[PDB]
Amino acid sequence: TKVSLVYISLSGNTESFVRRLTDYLLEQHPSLEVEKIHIKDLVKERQPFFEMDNPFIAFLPTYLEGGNGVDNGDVEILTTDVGDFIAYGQNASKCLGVIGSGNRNFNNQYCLTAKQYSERFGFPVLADFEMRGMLGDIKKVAGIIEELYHIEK
Ligand SMILES: Cc1cc2nc3c(=O)[nH]c(=O)nc-3n(C[C@H](O)[C@H](O)[C@H](O)COP(=O)(O)O)c2cc1C
Repeated sequence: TKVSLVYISLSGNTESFVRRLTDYLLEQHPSLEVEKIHIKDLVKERQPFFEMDNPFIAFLPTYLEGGNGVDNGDVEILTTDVGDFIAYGQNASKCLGVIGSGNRNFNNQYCLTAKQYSERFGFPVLADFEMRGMLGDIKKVAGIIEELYHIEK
């Protein structure tokens, strides 16, 4: 069994979480295969999108136009390449769910993009965390991953 973590990180918060989550998973399951796919790196290095051969979890930080933007400023910015990757071929049917990263000071817009992705593609929001996330978030997401990939505890 292989764990696939598809993410984007613009200021490093989600990148940090994915790194620490992977370290935690390997500490608990030394032989586990964990694949990280950074969408930003695929785009910048001018690599094409592809179809996943393995079920995966999406990690999506929240960036919205805000201000006096159309539809209460709830238009996604900067992260749309993640949506494109999921919308590619049959990737949506391969997505186990989305995990949102955000800032509680954004009140009702806290992790809104994850819910938008969930509503569009039909997979659930598995969890949300604030900024880099805490140990409690690491452990929770690790548990969800163990359940979803049927990993022995
Ligand atoms: C321009 C801008 C807009 C943001 N809008 C939201 C938002 O609407 N809701 C939210 O929960 N967090 C919002 N955030 C906070 C980020 O989602 C949060 O800092 C996240 O951890 C960023 O992850 P990253 O470092 O991997 O890019 C915003 C941050 C910036 C810089």
